[PDB]
Amino acid sequence: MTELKSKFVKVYSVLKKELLHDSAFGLTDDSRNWVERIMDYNVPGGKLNRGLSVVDSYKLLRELTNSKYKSELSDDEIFLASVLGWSVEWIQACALVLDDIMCWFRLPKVGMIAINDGLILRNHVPRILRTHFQTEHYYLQLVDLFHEVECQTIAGQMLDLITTLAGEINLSSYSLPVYQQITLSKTSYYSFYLPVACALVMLGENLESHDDMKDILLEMGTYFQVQDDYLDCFGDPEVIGKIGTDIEDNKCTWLVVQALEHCNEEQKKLLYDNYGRKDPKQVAKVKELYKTLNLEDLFTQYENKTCKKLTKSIEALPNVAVQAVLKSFLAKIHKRLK
Amino acid sequence: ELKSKFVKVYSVLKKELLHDSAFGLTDDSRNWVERIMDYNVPGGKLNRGLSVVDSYKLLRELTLSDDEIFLASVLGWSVEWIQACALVLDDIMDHSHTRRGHPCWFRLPKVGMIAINDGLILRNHVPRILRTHFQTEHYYLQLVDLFHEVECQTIAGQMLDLITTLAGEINLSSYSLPVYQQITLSKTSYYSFYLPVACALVMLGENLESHDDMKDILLEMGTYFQVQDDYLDCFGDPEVIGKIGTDIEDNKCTWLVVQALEHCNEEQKKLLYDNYGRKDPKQVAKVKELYKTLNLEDLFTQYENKTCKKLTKSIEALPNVAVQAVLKSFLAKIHKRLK
Repeated sequence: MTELKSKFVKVYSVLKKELLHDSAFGLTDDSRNWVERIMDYNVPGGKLNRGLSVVDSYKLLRELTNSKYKSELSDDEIFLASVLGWSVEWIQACALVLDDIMCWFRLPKVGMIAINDGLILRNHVPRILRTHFQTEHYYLQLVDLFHEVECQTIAGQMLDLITTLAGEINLSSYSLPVYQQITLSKTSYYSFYLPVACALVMLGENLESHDDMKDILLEMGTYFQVQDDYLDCFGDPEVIGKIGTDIEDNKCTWLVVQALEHCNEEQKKLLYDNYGRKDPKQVAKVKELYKTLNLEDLFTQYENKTCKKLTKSIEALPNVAVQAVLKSFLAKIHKRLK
Repeated sequence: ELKSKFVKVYSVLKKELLHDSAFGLTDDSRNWVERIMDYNVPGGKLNRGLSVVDSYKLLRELTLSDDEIFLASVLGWSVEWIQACALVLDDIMDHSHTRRGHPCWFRLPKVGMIAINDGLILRNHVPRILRTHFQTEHYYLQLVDLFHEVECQTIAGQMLDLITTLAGEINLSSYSLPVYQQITLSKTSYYSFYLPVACALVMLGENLESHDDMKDILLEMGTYFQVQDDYLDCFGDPEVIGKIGTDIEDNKCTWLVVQALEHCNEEQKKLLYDNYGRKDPKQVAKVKELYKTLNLEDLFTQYENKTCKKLTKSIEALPNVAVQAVLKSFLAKIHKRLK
C-alpha cells in the first residue's frame, strides 16, 4: 500500500543529502551527524498525510483544470510537488518541537534543547525552496506563502506554550477563544491551507484570488482538531490504535473548554479537583462530567452544522478543481473514526 | 539633525504599508493596525536603526547620495521593526495583572494572545518593506536571508525567555547561566548588534559569509551590552540612568541573579528564595546586599575588562580596517557607560 507514496518518501533522503553536503553551508563531520540526527528524529516517519496532500492536491488540480500540454504528471512534476510536500513536513516538524516538554526547574534547560533543534530545521526550508525553485517565476510567491504559514505557526506555538504552562497552575486559563487561536495559527495553517496553496502556486496561480478557499481550509482545520480532541476521549482505541491521554495529560481540549463554559461552580470545582491525573478514578469522573454536560451531542451538533456550512461555501466556489479538491478533503475527514 | 531626516522615513514606510493595494484593509482595521504600528516601532532613542545609517556612512567613508541615506534608513527602520517584535512579549507578566501587581495566571493566555498577535502583525511588514525597496538589487536575497536569520534567532530567544519567565515564578532554580546566555544571545544580540552592521554591509556590496569573525564579535558585544544593562539596574546611579531599577522586584532573569545562584551557599540561597521576586524594599535590599557580599560588583568588573580586552584584541585582528573602525566605535560607546 505505497505506490506514488513510496516514490514520495525517497525525496526526503535526496533533500537531506543536499542539505548536509551543501557547499554554501559547510559542516564538520560531527556537525553533520548532529544535524542529521535532529532531521531524522523529527521529520521522516509518521503518516505523512500532510506532505502527501500537497502531491495529491497538485495531481487533482492538474487532472481537472489542465490547460497544460499533457494531463499525466511529469517525473519532474511529481518530484517538485514532493519537495514542497516535504517542506510542509519540515514546517510541521518545527511546530511540534515543543509538544512534550511537560519538575519545573528542569523545564527551561529542556525547553532550550528543543528550541535549538527547531532552529536547525527552520533554517532548512529556505534552502530547500531556494535550491529547487529559485528559477521559477512563482518563487517569490512561494517564499511569501511559506513565510506567512511559518509565522502563523510560531504564534500558535507560543500561545500553546503560554497556555499549557498556565494550565498547570490554573485550569481556568483554558478558554474558548484561546483554544481557537492555538488550533488556527499553530495547526490549521500548515495542515489544510499550506498543502493546497503549494499546489496552486506551482500550478501557476495567484493566492489572493482564492481568499474564499483559504477561509474554508482554515475552518476545516479547526473542525479537524475538534475531531481529534473528541476521539481522544471516546473512539474505540482498537480502531484509532491509541489510548486516550488528553484528559490525563492535562491538555487544552475542545471538551475541557466547552465543559467549563456550560458547567457551573459545583461542576467547575469537580473539574479542578479531578482533571489531569493518571488514575482512572479521576479520568472517569471527568468523562462522566462530559457525558452529564451532553458534550457528545454538542459535538455532533457542531459537526453537522459546520459540515453544512463548508459544503455550502464549497459548492459556491467558482473553481471546479478547487472545490473538487476541498470536497475530497472534507469527505476524508467526515465522521472519521480514525 | 540627520535624525529628523531619518524619522520622516518611518512616516514614509507607514504610509506605504497601510495604503498597499496588495493588502486591502478596512478603514477601521487600518486605524487598529496603525495604532499597533506606532505604539510599538517609533519612540525611544531609535539608536539601533540609526547605527545602520551611521555604519553605512563610516564604511563608505573608509573605502553620499540622499537616496543612499534613504535606503540605509529604510534598512535601519527595518531593524526597528525587528526590535519591536522581539519586545512585544516583555511586559506580558505586568499587563496580565489587572489588579495592582499580584498573581494572575488565568488572565495570562488572553493577554499573551493579544501580544503575540500584535507582533505577528508587525513581523509581516519587514518582508514587505524589504521587497518594496530592495526587490531589484544585487544583494536582495542576501537581505532576505539576513532578516530571516535574525527574525528566527529572535523568535527562539523569546520562546525560551517565555518558558523561563513562567518557570521562574514557580521554583526559582530555573534561572541558570547557560539559559541566561542563550536568551541574551538569540533574543537580543542578533538584532541589536549583528543585524545593523550586517545591513550596512550587504548594501555596501559585501558578502556576509566572509565576515564570520566580525559576526562572532558583534554577537558577543551584544551579550556584553545586556550584562551591563542588568548590572546597572541594580546599582548604577539611578539618578544618572533616569530610571529606577525594577529587576529584583520584577523577578527577572538577570546576569546577577544567575551569578548569585552560582556563588551563594544554601543559607544565602534561601535568603534569595525567601526574598527576590517580592515587592517590599526590605526584601529587595537583602538581595542587593547579598549581591555585594558575593562580590558581584567585582565579578562584573572582571567580565567587562576581560570582554573589552578580548574583543579589542579580536577586532584588531580583522583584515578590514573599515570594519575595525565600526566595531571599535560600537565598543567604545558601550564601554563603562554610566547610563
